[PDB]
Amino acid sequence: RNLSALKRHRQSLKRRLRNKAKKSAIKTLSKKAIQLAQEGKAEEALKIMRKAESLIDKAAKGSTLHKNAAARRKSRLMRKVRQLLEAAGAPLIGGGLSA
Amino acid sequence: PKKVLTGVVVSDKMQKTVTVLVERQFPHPLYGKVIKRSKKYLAHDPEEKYKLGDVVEIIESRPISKRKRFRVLRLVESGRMDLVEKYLIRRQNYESLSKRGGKA
Amino acid sequence: GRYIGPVCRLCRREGVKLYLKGERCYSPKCAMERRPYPPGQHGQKRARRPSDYAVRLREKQKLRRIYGISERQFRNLFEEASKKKGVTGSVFLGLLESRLDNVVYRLGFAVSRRQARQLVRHGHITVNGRRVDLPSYRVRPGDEIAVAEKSRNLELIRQNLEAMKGRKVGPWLSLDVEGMKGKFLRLPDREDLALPVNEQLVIEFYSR
Amino acid sequence: MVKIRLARFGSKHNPHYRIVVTDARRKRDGKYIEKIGYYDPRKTTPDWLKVDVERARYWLSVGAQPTDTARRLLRQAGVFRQEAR
RNA sequence: GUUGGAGAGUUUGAUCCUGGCUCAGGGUGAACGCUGGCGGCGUGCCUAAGACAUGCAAGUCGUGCGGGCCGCGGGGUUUUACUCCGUGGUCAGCGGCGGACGGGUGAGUAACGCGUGGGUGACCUACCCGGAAGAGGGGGACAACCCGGGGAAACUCGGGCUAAUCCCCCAUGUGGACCCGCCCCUUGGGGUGUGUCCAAAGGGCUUUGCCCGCUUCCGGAUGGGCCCGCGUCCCAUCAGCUAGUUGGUGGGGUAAUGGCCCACCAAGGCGACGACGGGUAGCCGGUCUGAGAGGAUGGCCGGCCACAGGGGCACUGAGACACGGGCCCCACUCCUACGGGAGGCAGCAGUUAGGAAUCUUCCGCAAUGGGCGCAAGCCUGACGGAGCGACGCCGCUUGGAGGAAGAAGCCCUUCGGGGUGUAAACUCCUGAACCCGGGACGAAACCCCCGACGAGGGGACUGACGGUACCGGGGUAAUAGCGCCGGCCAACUCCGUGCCAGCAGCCGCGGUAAUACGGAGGGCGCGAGCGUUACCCGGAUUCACUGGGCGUAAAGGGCGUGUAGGCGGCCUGGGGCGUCCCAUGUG
Ligand SMILES: [Mg+2]
Ligand SMILES: [Mg+2]
Ligand SMILES: [Mg+2]
Ligand SMILES: [Mg+2]
Ligand SMILES: [Mg+2]
Ligand SMILES: [Mg+2]
Ligand SMILES: [Mg+2]
Ligand SMILES: [Mg+2]
Ligand SMILES: [Mg+2]
Ligand SMILES: [Mg+2]
Ligand SMILES: [Mg+2]
Ligand SMILES: [Mg+2]
Ligand SMILES: [Mg+2]
Ligand SMILES: [Mg+2]
Ligand SMILES: [Mg+2]
Ligand SMILES: [Mg+2]
Ligand SMILES: [Mg+2]
Ligand SMILES: [Mg+2]
Ligand SMILES: [Mg+2]
Ligand SMILES: [Mg+2]
Ligand SMILES: [Mg+2]
Ligand SMILES: [Mg+2]
Ligand SMILES: [Mg+2]
Ligand SMILES: [Mg+2]
Ligand SMILES: [Mg+2]
Ligand SMILES: [Mg+2]
Ligand SMILES: [Mg+2]
Ligand SMILES: [Mg+2]
Ligand SMILES: [Mg+2]
Ligand SMILES: [Mg+2]
Ligand SMILES: [Mg+2]
Ligand SMILES: [Mg+2]
Ligand SMILES: [Mg+2]
Ligand SMILES: [Mg+2]
Ligand SMILES: [Mg+2]
Ligand SMILES: [Mg+2]
Ligand SMILES: [Mg+2]
Ligand SMILES: [Mg+2]
Ligand SMILES: [Zn+2]
Repeated sequence: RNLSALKRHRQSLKRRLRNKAKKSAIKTLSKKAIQLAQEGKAEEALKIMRKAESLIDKAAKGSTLHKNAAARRKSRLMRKVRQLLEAAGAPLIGGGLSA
Repeated sequence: PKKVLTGVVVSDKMQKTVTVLVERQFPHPLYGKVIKRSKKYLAHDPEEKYKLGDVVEIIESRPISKRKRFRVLRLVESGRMDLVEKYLIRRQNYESLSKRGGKA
Repeated sequence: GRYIGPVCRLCRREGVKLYLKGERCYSPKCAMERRPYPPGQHGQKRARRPSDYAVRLREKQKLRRIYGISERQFRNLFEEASKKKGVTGSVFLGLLESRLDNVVYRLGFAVSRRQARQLVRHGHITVNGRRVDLPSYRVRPGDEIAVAEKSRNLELIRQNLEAMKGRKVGPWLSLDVEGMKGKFLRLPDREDLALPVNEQLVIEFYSR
Repeated sequence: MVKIRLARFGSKHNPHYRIVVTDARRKRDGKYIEKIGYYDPRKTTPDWLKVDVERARYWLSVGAQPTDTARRLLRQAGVFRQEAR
């Protein structure tokens, strides 16, 4: 056995288990943004959107998503919420949204 | 210079897609008479404009589907069935030369 | 190595004197002088026609022996004149004379070519002022073939450095008798070298 | 990174070194991106070292790192010199 | 400098043409036999991608940080216990950067895999370079250590303490990201307007400033993914293939386009200019052959690919879907207490296997290259060299000058005589080997002081080859071996043998006069090599572009029709696809 090696797999484990916690937070959180987006609670969805959008960026400073890949998940959400609120009621906050 | 190709459409029968037949001439590697060999390029025509038998240019482009790597540049002439018949004559003839058979 | 054996018998093989026995080879001794006909059990009997290829080969062998270098590099010397820009017969010789073991034998310092070699092999020779044990040696125009002082007072050097007051060099050459020196003017011509070879016939063996 | 170093082109006991610009991780004697001179360490000639300064002076505005050996061979080429007052 | 092109043998009583088989020429990663003195430079599992024991082959930083241990030196006490600071030997850990580069072998693939040339407005990029700005405030974990349980072992389980450049929340945000808006450009490119979200970490010393770092941003360079244009072996005794198949809209996924992947809709896509299947092989720079045109080939060195016992898979990360990292199954080997676990050389070297054949368990990290480090340094089976192998090319010795009308012996003789043959014997000369001594280049850097940390200058360290190469002196005459000798093919006779024994590449020799078999003498060719066997090209205008042919010699379809395709008369003009020309980028 070669203790230079083993080191980096114990390493792995620990980041996987911080990278799991990171993503599997964002799914959850942003799914509960899509959700509040449906039935027009423009107040609350636009709250959840920004506490999504940041937990994005801080997984972008890191090594979970790339700037390229995190920017992606920002447009997935941001646009798709600006649009579920089409089929309902106008943006109260206008938090993570530019009129 | 994302390559530019002049060929004549020979397939309408698809969605926003179209098949084009581009041909080229050249001395035979060794034997060296001019020969002329051609190939068909599944082009992209979005708004659908160009029809079955048109004379077009194509350019290398951002891949659109599996076998779509060319958008259509412009039209050099319309109505040129002469070859579309010829290309179909070739496509037909495969009915013959089979070891199923060919009837009278 | 080199061929080493009964030399005056090729004085007679190809039927003319090859002055390789050396100072004896101007006698009424050198083998040829007595019995012209070439070697063994039959040498005296009637000789029939030589093949086109016979003759092709004879006149090659002569020039290979006569210059006292073995086949394998008699070749790379031919095939190095081919590869060189000018008359092939005439370049060839041109780099037989530039070899060290027949840079001596024409600069005087020896009796025959086989001898003349020994003096090269054995640390006896100066080339632009240095010691050269290398018969394979490309002597260029302007080179300085002399003798290292240490061997100078040797008889074999000197009885031979003697006789040179009765001969001359070869017009691509200055002999400095006393100073024990020698100078390579130019290459030769086929003008000079009057060998008993016909050289195109040599090349017609290195066409096949 | 981008680097400048030495690459072997002689044989046994007869090294002749080449000055090169090549990517760090590249094999020693491999497809370099630019030959900028030779260096003869057995020094058997009047010209046992050529460089050409003007390229290594593009190539460091570039940001290609020398070796030690190769560094020392450039100072000695003039590569790193300054003038005026 | 048009620099370059040899053919013969054999069908017949003979001759002319066709036509095959055959030989001469060069070529190797070679083997085999007889023989084998040397050195330099190459080069050496082509067979089982069969299986591998032992050692090494990737780690480094104490200047990211907290301790174990085993001491050593100094402190608080009058003396003990115990505790405080540093420090040395050391050992894992926490963290950073690397493990993807280097090396190996071509099993696999006929394929954007490789070569050539372009797109990327569809992309990332660590350490390095330049440019713009910034490090304020608060919180917590996991090891190490301690205490405890499972286990034959492998190792695994449990609760507690803690630091840091490790983890997280808040703020400032020069700038950047995303949503929507306009304005240039035009496939996702550049600007700007509101809302929204994100920064960081401290160690060292020449301590009031220099150094290695830190964070967000444009760019340089570097490397790289992905896409297209042409090039890319055979057999049609494989002709029809295709259902994620071809395309559409929505979606997921990636650094990125896209049936890549999913849902839903239309029914396409491909093919005789070889789709499909089967066979074979990594591709190229180049290498061999050849007058050229082509034919043959891709060990070594180098450029790209693909695997790491067979197969699938994801994590970490800028990067792989990772040889000496990870999860699962199978074959194989092995430990076992019959629960279970370990193991992967096609990295160097060796063993075993196989086979006609392929080597040392060498020295050293001095050079050069790479990783890490402020640095001294540390790891370096890359690599630098040595060993072994005539395996290959080249350099070299075995002597040379003199010597009989010509020893002996050996062979022929027409018995006069002819030949080995100036060869040997001795005469003289030189001095491989060996002996003595001296004895390298390859190596000046990093580092250290001056000087500014810069330019420049000065000092110091260091040789695995090696006591080699090479220089001075000394010195002995001092390995020859293979093929052939009827023709092609350089070389001729005696015996022995008698279609026997035997040679042979082709025709062929041998049935008592054998230039052919086995010996001798003599001869030709080569020489530390000469031969034989296998393969590549030439010969072979015997695949015929150069450069062929069908009346009888192998060959005109048994005759028409006509489709694809190939080809085309005279007069002028427009295009410039070909083809020519010049400049240029690439090779
Ligand atoms: Mg990741
Ligand atoms: Mg000596
Ligand atoms: Mg006959
Ligand atoms: Mg030839
Ligand atoms: Mg041969
Ligand atoms: Mg032997
Ligand atoms: Mg092998
Ligand atoms: Mg300590
Ligand atoms: Mg590799
Ligand atoms: Mg196939
Ligand atoms: Mg625990
Ligand atoms: Mg903030
Ligand atoms: Mg951090
Ligand atoms: Mg802190
Ligand atoms: Mg294969
Ligand atoms: Mg030819
Ligand atoms: Mg090939
Ligand atoms: Mg290689
Ligand atoms: Mg194996
Ligand atoms: Mg696998
Ligand atoms: Mg291994
Ligand atoms: Mg180094
Ligand atoms: Mg040897
Ligand atoms: Mg042998
Ligand atoms: Mg030799
Ligand atoms: Mg003699
Ligand atoms: Mg020196
Ligand atoms: Mg003859
Ligand atoms: Mg025989
Ligand atoms: Mg007889
Ligand atoms: Mg015989
Ligand atoms: Mg041919
Ligand atoms: Mg013919
Ligand atoms: Mg006939
Ligand atoms: Mg007929
Ligand atoms: Mg015409
Ligand atoms: Mg006209
Ligand atoms: Mg044109
Ligand atoms: Zn003579």
